[PDB]
Amino acid sequence: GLFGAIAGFIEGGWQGMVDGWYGYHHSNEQGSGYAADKESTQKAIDGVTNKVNSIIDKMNTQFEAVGREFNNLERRIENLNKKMEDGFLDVWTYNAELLVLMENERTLDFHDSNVKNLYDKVRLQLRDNAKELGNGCFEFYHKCDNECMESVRNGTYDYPQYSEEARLKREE
Amino acid sequence: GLFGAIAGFIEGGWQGMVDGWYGYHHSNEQGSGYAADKESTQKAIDGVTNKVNSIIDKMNTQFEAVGREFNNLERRIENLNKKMEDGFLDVWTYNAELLVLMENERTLDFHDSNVKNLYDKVRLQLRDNAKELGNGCFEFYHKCDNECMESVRNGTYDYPQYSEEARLKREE
Amino acid sequence: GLFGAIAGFIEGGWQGMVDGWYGYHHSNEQGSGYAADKESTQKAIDGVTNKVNSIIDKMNTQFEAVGREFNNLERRIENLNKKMEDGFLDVWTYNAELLVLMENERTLDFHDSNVKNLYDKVRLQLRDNAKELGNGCFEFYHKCDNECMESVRNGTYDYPQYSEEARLKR
Amino acid sequence: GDQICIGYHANNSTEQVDTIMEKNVTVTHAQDILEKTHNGKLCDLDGVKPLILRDCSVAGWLLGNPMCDEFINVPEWSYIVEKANPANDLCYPGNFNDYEELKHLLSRINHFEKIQIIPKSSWSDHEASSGVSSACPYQGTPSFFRNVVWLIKKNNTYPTIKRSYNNTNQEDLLILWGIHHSNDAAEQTKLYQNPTTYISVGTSTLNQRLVPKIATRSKVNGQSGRMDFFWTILKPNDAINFESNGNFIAPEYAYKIVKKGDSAIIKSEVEYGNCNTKCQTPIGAINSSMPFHNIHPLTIGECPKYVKSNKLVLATGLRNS
Amino acid sequence: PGDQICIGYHANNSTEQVDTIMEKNVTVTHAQDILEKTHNGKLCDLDGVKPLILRDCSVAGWLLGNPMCDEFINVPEWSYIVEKANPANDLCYPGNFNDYEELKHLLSRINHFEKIQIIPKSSWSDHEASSGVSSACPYQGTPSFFRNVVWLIKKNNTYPTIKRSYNNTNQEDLLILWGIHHSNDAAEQTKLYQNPTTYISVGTSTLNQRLVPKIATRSKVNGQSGRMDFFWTILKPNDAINFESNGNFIAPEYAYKIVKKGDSAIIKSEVEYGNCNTKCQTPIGAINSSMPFHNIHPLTIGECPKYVKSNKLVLATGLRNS
Amino acid sequence: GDQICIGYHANNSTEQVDTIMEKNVTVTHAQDILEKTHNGKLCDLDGVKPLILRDCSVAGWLLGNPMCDEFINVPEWSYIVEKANPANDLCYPGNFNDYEELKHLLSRINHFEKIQIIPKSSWSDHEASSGVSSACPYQGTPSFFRNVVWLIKKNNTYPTIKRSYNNTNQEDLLILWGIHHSNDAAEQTKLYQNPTTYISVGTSTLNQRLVPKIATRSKVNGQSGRMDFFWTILKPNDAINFESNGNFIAPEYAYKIVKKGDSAIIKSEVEYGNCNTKCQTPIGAINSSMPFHNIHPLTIGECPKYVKSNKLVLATGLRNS
Ligand SMILES: *[C@@H]1O[C@H](CO)[C@@H](O[C@@H]2O[C@H](CO)[C@@H](O)[C@H](O)[C@H]2NC(C)=O)[C@H](O)[C@H]1NC(C)=O
Ligand SMILES: *[C@@H]1O[C@H](CO)[C@@H](O[C@@H]2O[C@H](CO)[C@@H](O)[C@H](O)[C@H]2NC(C)=O)[C@H](O)[C@H]1NC(C)=O
Ligand SMILES: *[C@@H]1O[C@H](CO)[C@@H](O)[C@H](O)[C@H]1NC(C)=O
Ligand SMILES: *[C@@H]1O[C@H](CO)[C@@H](O)[C@H](O)[C@H]1NC(C)=O
Ligand SMILES: *[C@@H]1O[C@H](CO)[C@@H](O)[C@H](O)[C@H]1NC(C)=O
Ligand SMILES: *[C@@H]1O[C@H](CO)[C@@H](O)[C@H](O)[C@H]1NC(C)=O
Repeated sequence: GLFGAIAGFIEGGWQGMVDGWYGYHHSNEQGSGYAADKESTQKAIDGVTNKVNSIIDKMNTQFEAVGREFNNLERRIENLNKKMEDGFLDVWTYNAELLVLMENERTLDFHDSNVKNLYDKVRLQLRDNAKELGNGCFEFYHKCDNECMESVRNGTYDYPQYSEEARLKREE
Repeated sequence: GLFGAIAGFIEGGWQGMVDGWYGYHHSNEQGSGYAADKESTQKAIDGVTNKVNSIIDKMNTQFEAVGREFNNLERRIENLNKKMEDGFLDVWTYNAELLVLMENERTLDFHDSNVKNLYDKVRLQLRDNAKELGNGCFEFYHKCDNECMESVRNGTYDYPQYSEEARLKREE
Repeated sequence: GLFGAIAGFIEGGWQGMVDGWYGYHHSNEQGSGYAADKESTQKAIDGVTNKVNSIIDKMNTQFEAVGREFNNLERRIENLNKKMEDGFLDVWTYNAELLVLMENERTLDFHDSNVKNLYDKVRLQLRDNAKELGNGCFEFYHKCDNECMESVRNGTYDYPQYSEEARLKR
Repeated sequence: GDQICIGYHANNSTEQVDTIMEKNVTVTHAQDILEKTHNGKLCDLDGVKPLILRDCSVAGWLLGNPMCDEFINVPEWSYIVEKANPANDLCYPGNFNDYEELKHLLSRINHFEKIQIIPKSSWSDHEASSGVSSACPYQGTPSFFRNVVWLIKKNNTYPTIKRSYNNTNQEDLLILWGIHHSNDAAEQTKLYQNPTTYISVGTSTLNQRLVPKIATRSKVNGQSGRMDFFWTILKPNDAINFESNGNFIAPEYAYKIVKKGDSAIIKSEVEYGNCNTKCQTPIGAINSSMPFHNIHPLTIGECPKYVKSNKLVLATGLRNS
Repeated sequence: PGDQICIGYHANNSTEQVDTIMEKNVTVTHAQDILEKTHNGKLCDLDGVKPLILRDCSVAGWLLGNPMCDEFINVPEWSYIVEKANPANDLCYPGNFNDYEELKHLLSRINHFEKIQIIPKSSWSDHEASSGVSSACPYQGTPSFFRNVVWLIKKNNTYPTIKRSYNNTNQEDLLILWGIHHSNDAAEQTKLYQNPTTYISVGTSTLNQRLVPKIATRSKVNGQSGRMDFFWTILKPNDAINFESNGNFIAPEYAYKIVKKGDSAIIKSEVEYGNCNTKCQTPIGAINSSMPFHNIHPLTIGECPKYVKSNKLVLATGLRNS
Repeated sequence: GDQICIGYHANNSTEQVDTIMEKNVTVTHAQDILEKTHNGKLCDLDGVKPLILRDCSVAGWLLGNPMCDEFINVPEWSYIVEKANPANDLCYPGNFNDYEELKHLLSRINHFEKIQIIPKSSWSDHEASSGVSSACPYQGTPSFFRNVVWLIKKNNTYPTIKRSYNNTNQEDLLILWGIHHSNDAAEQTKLYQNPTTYISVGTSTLNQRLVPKIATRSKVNGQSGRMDFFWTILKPNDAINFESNGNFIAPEYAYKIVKKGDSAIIKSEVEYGNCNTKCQTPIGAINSSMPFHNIHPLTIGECPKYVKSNKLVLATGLRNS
């Protein structure tokens, strides 16, 4: 959508992931398996939970209609009562409906932004050390073990350590 | 703008572009011109129509403003009736205006994001075979003849095809 | 942060910078310190302000409540008149509270984007001439004195010059 | 080096829009959604012509003021037009009781059939004519509301009146009557014999007693006497029972409510248009397809939605240079 | 040439769609429905408190004691009141209930009455207390009358002037009802009361009423062409009410103690009881829900989801899967 | 090697904003737009002092309840202040008719000017100074409303009053009057002689007829007797016409309506503060350039807009570390 990640450079999602909303999938010699981003699947569930809770609270004080009766010589005021209560019911229906439409869109793009930002989080961590295929993936110039792939996620990453078999592997 | 493409890195728009909303400009020997992006323009006239239709749909219910008459000793209720209708016209006038005002800013940012997803798309396709001017432009490290230009615009661009030739100018 | 500049790719802000909202921190041959993008910040101060004025200006027309009295056999219309004044009070409170919330987010992301749209503007000028440290910084492959640095900020950094100094490390 | 650039559209447009953050932004494409235009004329509504009361009020009309003869029998209408201040309303000063509450009843009614529930002729112990006042001139000659009779003693005697009318019709039925307020004992004696007087009216719903207020008041249209008129809706198969011994202003004609449905009463000085429209406004009609309008708040028929702004333009295109 | 890492997102088998401004029907991973669309078409206790279901009586018919409502002569604390659109038992005898909607409105503010006897039917020594009844108000076939008010008649061809006071020596407010009888002609006036010129005055620190029968000829209704007009007052604790009349008086016998004020409601419903229980009620049925919104009906009583005019209202909680 | 970093501001701010997705975002700069502050005094409004009714109700003031005499010849006011339940309302119990309507007329009036219209001494065949009661004591001594006169029979007779007054001023004219209901036929005779009385008032507009209601009522202010006052607005060049043969509470002083404009009756227990203000609310005045306030829904003057919220700050600068 707006941040070109979900269904952007990345054309689809992964049926195979189920531990969380966003994450990484690794395909190395020492194994293969999926893994979820605890630190960023959490940030988003929290944010989206505030959305849902702030929308309900914002609405919990809308008009509350009340029955009122009038006699056949108060038809003017009965019609005034009527057009009033409908009018508010409409003002609050328009409110609810559109608040939902608006925040739905923002919620999607919020997921877009979250995915792209994750890609950049890693992309900056490796630089030249890995190649950008262009469809959501990083092709390691070297060989990364399972304690190294979980280091790109761990938060920091041994580039000075790994820089060595990277230039070496680059020339050819 | 807000994704820094329209009137951002790409200084201005092309008077010369008339077959769409966003497009490419190329220049090589056979020569140069404009070919508007097919799919990403359609994606916009599809998803902006809907926006303009969504606003006319979320607005068909409004306040039925009726005249009511009151006599000389009913000044209180009459004044309540006037205040009620003023109040309702005011609320819906706000609603209509703010909705427009917020979806205008949204729309603008939507075009601005559609361009930064086009540019980004080419950038990831081209890799190092080309130089990023930062103008919204790429100068090729090889020879791109038209079947090559339609290759960039197609999303069919073969990287290894011109890869060897590319790296020579990068060095010298 | 929606655009990721703040505060994802830059961990924290700058207690040290005062001249504006967004700027640069540079350590070089003569030392280190902060200078500010006087004109970038200014576009935001321009925009944020107009936005405030507009938000205020959508409310200058609102609902004004009135003291109306009723007697002991007019309890129905007294009731009606109460539910209608409360009715509008709730509606405009909803509108102001919600608008302030909605745009507060747009204003926070606004600053986020602004920053990213600056880091992009520097990355685009330097290119092969420096490392992307990845924390908001750049390690220069070459040596950079002030007209050189004050030039990346000017918006004009004559890249073709320093190109050879960088070729040497790689 | 060969080049490829990504860029966007720009054109000859000067259409503007606004933002919460920036005003008057020139854009390449826009859609104006606000209709700001109307003919300056009142017109038919779905091929049904309005009732245009000229200078009559509705009381003027339903009571039958002698200047209101234009509207003695009226065809089906879509809506009604009044001036803010019709000169022909009550030809003889007094009150129309529950007047606004009736006007409103009348705005759900598209047609009346006028009928004679009690013929003038049939007053035989009382004097039905004269009957008239200079406050109510017809062709310059003293007259009185047509749909109603100002009854007067005959041969110096006013025998108690007892009438009935029983509604043997399909439809509901609007009935008007009234009471004369004299100015002193003499006038009370000259017109009806009896010094102490009442009028009692009765239906299944109604049960009223009216006693004349014989006082002196200041002159209005030359008269300082008063007439208080009253109405009801007589259902099918109820009957209205009259009884009075003076000061009784009797119904002659009544109205069958024959077509109910959406109608309206609007104040406007604007001439008839001689056109047709689906949407109408006190200041002229609206033929639009826009979503919004800012013509007037009071509108009749299927219309754009009203809004108070002068400018409502939606951005459909990107920033322009 | 492998050893590659990838960044990506969740997907599942979900058809749950949401709408947005620029797009409709967008299947997403997870969503949260927020609209209650569903009700049990039955009226219930709220909560553990049964409503007052007037069946076919109106509120008028109930307070006056229309003989066909004896069912409600003694009645416990209620949560809300349920009246049909058109109760067939209102006033057995034709006429008027003065200030009826103002009284109806007081009721919505009241949870419990306590009928008491303020002027015993047996305290009318020099008038005829037990002979006023109508074939318009029938109980068990036999002619009867409203049970809370007494239609006094002349006793042995004489109707002396009445002067009864009653002192509210209770702690609570009293709803007091009384009436006037409009007869059809002098003859009938003569039959029921001797006196031809008649009045009714009622006093209280607040009330200052004078009523004179309009002896006149009216269309028959329920067989009766005469009329009764009723009137009511709240008599405060320590206040006192004085009646005075020489005929046409429909005296109080039973008046009601307002023992409990709360949030109630008269609602119009054709739907009937269900021995169930809820904490939110609607004219067309009840609501057990956790939603924040509902589209059942605009009128509710009790803790309720707020009302909206929408068929569909769902929050996109996940991302746009495929 | 040499380095350059891009970054952003962070100060010593402690200010919080809110968003749909997060509460309490501490922020670099934030403008507060909600006023939460009032000097809890009632003030002048743009240089005009309000009318502090102290313990008098509107009714006790216009009728002139003896205990209210501080309001005899009141100067221009900007708005009017009543307590919730004033003690001095009607000294002699009864009703004030169309009370709530009249008050509404006052929210549009800034100044009256009392003018004697029927002078006390002009009553020559009736008793002018005998109408006093302990229900309205003045300085201990039994007294009465100072703007109306309680007429008593003279020499055991009550000849039919006929007095007319014509409005020869430029201004609308507020006129009040009353009727007294006796307790029993005895009292009726003692006060007024005539067993059956009436008051009729007329104008071009008004056609009223009051008749006393005799009855037994609980004592209020040690009086079982009740008084119903009535009012009308007499337009210029029209005339009021009074007739009565008993129970009449005649007018003496009446109110020239000399200044119209925005005004208001507010109920407030708060005392004056000898201060000025552009904006005034029942719990206190507001001096504030904020767009919005928190204070009270009812305000008068040039004021911010009311909103129920307890916090309304707009984010201005960036998220803060
Ligand atoms: C009130 O008194 C005034 C004057 O005392 C009366 O006005 C006169 O009316 C006639 C026209 O009807 C003319 O002689 C003048 O136009 C009036 N007077 C002045 C001074 O211009 C008026 O008629 C009286 N109104 C009533 C109801 O008595
Ligand atoms: C009804 O009766 C009560 C007492 O039985 C009256 O009570 C008056 O005032 C106080 C109230 O606490 C009593 O102590 C007094 O003894 C009572 N006054 C008199 C004169 O008896 C009450 O006023 C009576 N109702 C009316 C309308 O008088
Ligand atoms: C926008 O344009 C209108 C139309 O001429 C102009 O009058 C107004 O001042 C402009 N608003 C601003 C902020 O420039
Ligand atoms: C949404 O889906 C439904 C099928 O349940 C269909 O009725 C509707 O037309 C769709 N909406 C749009 C805008 O096409
Ligand atoms: C009205 O007339 C018809 C027969 O003429 C009948 O249904 C009904 O009995 C009559 N009712 C009255 C009140 O006269
Ligand atoms: C925001 O912070 C304040 C503490 O001053 C507190 O009153 C409020 O409950 C907080 N809200 C949330 C959602 O944490």
